[PDB]
Amino acid sequence: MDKCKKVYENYPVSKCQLANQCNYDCKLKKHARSGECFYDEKRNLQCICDYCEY
Repeated sequence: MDKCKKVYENYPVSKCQLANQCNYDCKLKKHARSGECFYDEKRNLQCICDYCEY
């Protein structure tokens, strides 16, 4: 379900504990439109940036 949603590579995932932090870093640093932390198929938390949805 790709191309809109990209993984923030090398993101320190402790920061997913901070409210809105992945969102914030995705917008300001990756110049994406939003971001949220999700678990991947290896059951690891990831910050995922979204360059389409706000």
